[PDB]
Amino acid sequence: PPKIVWNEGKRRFETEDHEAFIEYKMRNNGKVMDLVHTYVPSFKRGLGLASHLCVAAFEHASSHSISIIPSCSYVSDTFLPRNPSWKPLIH
Ligand SMILES: CC(C)(COP(=O)(O)OP(=O)(O)OC[C@H]1O[C@@H](n2cnc3c(N)ncnc32)[C@H](O)[C@@H]1OP(=O)(O)O)[C@@H](O)C(=O)NCCC(=O)NCCS
Repeated sequence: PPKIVWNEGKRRFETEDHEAFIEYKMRNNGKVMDLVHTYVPSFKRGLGLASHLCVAAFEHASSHSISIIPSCSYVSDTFLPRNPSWKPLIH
């Protein structure tokens, strides 16, 4: 499919194996989620895993009324230009 989980205390959604993850920094007293860096290791690259990590932070922020700061350059450069319908999520 696959599967991504929320590791809240590390502040990221990540692959269950902990190796792929998108990290954020919350701001504005819980109202904003700043997506600061995303990480997929090599061998796992080019298979959409990065859109999947972004797809995990966006479905989540979206279900809680939290807007996104797209700091990570993967977010406002590849992921968002390919997923415009996520753009109204932007703070
Ligand atoms: C990029 C990251 C989100 C992992 O992504 P991923 O699962 O490989 O993303 P995918 O490979 O499926 O994405 C492919 C797309 O991401 C984009 N991308 C790659 N690096 C990027 C960057 N630094 N910033 C923005 N977008 C980028 C490419 O434009 C590519 O589109 P193209 O080949 O398809 O037409 C991120 O979590 C990471 O840490 N990457 C490290 C990547 C790296 O070190 N590459 C070294 C290449 S020498």
